[PDB]
Amino acid sequence: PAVADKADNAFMMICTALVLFMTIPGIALFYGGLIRGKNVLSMLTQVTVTFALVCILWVVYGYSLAFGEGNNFFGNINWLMLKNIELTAVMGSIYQYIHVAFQGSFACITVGLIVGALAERIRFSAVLIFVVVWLTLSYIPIAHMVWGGGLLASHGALDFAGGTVVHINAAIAGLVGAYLPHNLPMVFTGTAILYIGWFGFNAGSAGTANEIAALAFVNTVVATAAAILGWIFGEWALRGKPSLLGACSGAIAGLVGVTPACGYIGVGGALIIGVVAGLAGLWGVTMPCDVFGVHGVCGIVGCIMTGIFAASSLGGVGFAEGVTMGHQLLVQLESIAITIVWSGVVAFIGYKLADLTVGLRVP
Amino acid sequence: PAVADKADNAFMMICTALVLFMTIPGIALFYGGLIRGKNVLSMLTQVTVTFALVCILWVVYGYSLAFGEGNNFFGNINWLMLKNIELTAVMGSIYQYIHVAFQGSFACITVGLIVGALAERIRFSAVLIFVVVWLTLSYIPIAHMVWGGGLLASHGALDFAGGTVVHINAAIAGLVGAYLPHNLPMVFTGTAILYIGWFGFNAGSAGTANEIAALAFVNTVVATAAAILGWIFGEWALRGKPSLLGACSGAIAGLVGVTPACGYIGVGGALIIGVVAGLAGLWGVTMPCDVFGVHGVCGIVGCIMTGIFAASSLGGVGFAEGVTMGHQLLVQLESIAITIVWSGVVAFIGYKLADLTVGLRVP
Amino acid sequence: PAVADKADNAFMMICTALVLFMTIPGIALFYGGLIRGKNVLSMLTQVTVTFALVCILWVVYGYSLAFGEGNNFFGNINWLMLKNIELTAVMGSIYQYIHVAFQGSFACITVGLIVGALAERIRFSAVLIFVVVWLTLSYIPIAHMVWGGGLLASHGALDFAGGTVVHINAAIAGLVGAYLPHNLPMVFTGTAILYIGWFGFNAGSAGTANEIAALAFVNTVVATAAAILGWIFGEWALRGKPSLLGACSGAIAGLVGVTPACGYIGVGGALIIGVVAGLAGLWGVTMPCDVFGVHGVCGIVGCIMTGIFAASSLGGVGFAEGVTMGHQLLVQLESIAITIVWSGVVAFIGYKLADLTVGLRVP
Repeated sequence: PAVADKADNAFMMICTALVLFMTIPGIALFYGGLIRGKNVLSMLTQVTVTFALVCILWVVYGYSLAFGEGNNFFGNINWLMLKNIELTAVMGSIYQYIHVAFQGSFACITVGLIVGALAERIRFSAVLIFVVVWLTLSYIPIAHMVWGGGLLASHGALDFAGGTVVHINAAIAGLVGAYLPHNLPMVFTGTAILYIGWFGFNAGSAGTANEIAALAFVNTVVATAAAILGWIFGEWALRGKPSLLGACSGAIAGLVGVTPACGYIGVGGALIIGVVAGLAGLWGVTMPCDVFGVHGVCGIVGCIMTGIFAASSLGGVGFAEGVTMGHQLLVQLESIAITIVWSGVVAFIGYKLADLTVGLRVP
Repeated sequence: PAVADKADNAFMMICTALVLFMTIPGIALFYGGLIRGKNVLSMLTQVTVTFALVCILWVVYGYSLAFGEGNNFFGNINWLMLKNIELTAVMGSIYQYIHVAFQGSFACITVGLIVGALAERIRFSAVLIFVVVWLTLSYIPIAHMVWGGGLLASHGALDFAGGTVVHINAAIAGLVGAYLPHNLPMVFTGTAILYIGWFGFNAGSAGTANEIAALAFVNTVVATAAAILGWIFGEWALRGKPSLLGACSGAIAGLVGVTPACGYIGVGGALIIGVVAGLAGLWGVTMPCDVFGVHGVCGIVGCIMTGIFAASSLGGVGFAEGVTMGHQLLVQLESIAITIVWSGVVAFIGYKLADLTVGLRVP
Repeated sequence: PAVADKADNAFMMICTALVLFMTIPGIALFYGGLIRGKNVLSMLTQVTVTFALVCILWVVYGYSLAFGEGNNFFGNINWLMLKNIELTAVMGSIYQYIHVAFQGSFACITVGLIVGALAERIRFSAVLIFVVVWLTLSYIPIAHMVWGGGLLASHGALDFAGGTVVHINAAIAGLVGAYLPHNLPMVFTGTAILYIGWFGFNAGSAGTANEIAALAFVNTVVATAAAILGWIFGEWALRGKPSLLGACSGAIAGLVGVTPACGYIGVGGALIIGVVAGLAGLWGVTMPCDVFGVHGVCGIVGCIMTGIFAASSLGGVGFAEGVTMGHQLLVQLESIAITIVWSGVVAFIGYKLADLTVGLRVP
């Protein structure tokens, strides 16, 4: 019977704290510097309260429905309040309780991304309703499909740290909501906290302190740097000079782009993905809700590029046996399409339920 | 002879840095946003200088007096400047030097809690005198009694991370002192740093990256979330709406409440303790010194509830052999009573000595 | 063949993230609170973009030239884009990829120290040119000479975490540049982030979570505290009262001073080095570019004192076999002299090349 490795337990608990740091206070500060001053306090309150709500829903039934064994779309209700999970139960090479906390931290940042941007325009009670509906019917099934042995995983979709589950998923929810900077030092500080926490997000996705965690770590450093330079170069070419917001946006573009690819590509691949993501991000915003443009565009770019750069010939770890680059690409595209439609439909349902119960627009 | 486990060494060094982060700059920013603007610089200076003083006193004689073998109340002077502690000496499953640093970080946050709140009203030299007296005669003996094999531990008191040693101890010292918000984004940032650092505080209290550290980690996430919701719900019911300060206070209430219980209870217990702590905290402040109301009330609530929720039947790790819930409860109450009187008496002595030497009230 | 230790892999990846945290956002916030308000945005942009540039240069050829085998001054070009480094290659007791990231993080903070201070006065394109020249011809060779088996290491120079490679190297580059506070809460926050990240910087320099990492950790706590008190005492004696900037400067003085010594001295040595560094730092500034006075003076003081306190008789780990204190002192002095001249010459070349190509002074 599988035994827990204390080095992996230590690494994973610290990586979980780093991911939690991305929301509290990372994302809150990022949006806090971007949105109007008069709306900052309310947004910080909404991010904090919804963060709490996600943590509770996760332990009550979220983890069980996302990671329990069930079908292609949902898990089960056998792990309600973590019932039936022995304290010494092992998942991979770490205690399952750590896996519960790590996975929960990803649900939290995904929700923080959406709430932080929409807090300005949405009624408090309406956001709570939306979070409950969307976490339960979008985040949970998509996590199950991708990381819980569901539909996408069973077709061999590659998404190391959440290009689909986190980025595209949140970007679409934010964009559906949108359809329905007073402090740049604060934006920079939030970006910096997101970047440092992202090492736990990306490297921790290996589930162990091995060579894949090391690869994801280095690729995170490289893609982020390449994206900062790509964005800044585009900014200098199009606007005549770099800007602080541009530099921070480029960092996020690279972080998002490398998210699905970090544990599968070589450093050359990380550099290319970083540059392309930084430029795509800049193109995206050119064509606080702009954040959904960066997470959306860059998440799609990253997910597609994972299907290319995972190739051995391109310095990647290699595709699964019997899988051509062409096949992996189709699988990546299908995963992206499914995430977009699934998240969009659920988000629409969430916003509509809130609007029909308490009303959407801030009173 | 006991050998050090490198995974535990790594986990404990990182947890120590996280606890140090709680003081520098966590607590300083929390108070920095709460106190009057004109007093911020002075308070930050006092927190930094007293933090330095604690670090030095700890290494010179503090660690030895708190953790050396002695009697029910004090250790000894055999580890002055860490003399006689071999570099390769092991304490538990980690090098003793790491145990020295981890334990020292708890002394630092306890003192930061007191200094941050009272800096506005106390003379610089008077706070230095108070810190010396109170750390030496209150923090050290209480740490020894609870975690150094002293009186309370010998009676089987349960206090995983310091409901008594840190929270009640500091709350009473602060309240004795009191008897004798200009920047809410800053308060939120300090709260967030305290929360992230608290994973090192709570999970690191296991002394190893095992299933107890994992349990404490998950319970920290759960109790904090439950407290945020409990406080916010009470706020909505009593005031008509949540507030950012309420959300941050609820987070601290849950963190404090779960501190003594985190490594002994089940997640159901963590949820209940979190909700009760959040509500008790709100009731407490209703009836910057208010922080002592939260740490005091919530520390007491947490310490008492540990004596209930540690029970196997309630999902806890179970009480010691031959100990009924009733017995544990009496032991918890006795530990609380002793901490309150001990800290109160020493604090009074400390403030009086400062007042008789240099004068208390800021000149 | 050497195998990777997962505990060391975990510790080193987390220490690397902590070092990265020192630059992003540590150093940026430290300078951000010190420099004029009108120059803050530009400085934050320059620190971020140059951080990205360093990350990319490091992976493309930097790591290979600094850590590959070559001669007394430079490595080689056999590790371009990390080519020829197997994903599972081990360096010491960790995967080589982690060693690449850890080493890269030191290059980043060294450059951040220089850019943050000079951003106010230098043209954007001129700083990029300077960084390329100076990282390539000063940071890389000095790192190779000290930590890559080059000239200084081959003569037994002691420099645990970079008194020469980082501190003196950057201080001289900054001073050559100089020759050619609006937000103290922000300065305090940057200092706090630098301090917490410094545990990864100092303890991670052991390359493993062993007793030397524990020693460096404790010495970091002690020297920092002793320096804060030494500076503050001098400030009280010379100016009549402590100040927040003084307390933060004292912390940095102790951190810099203990950098070369942390893994070689006893806690008594750390206390003495801390006090002397805090006082030397205060004397230095008395006689944002003042930061180069602290890193320069304190780096020299630390490097010299390592040659004294590494002695067994003084509680240190002991000098190499057959090396007297007198010999080690000469070696420390020679290493300091070489670092100063090497960095100064290259910096002058860098600034001149930029001035001849795009012009130095901000347009």
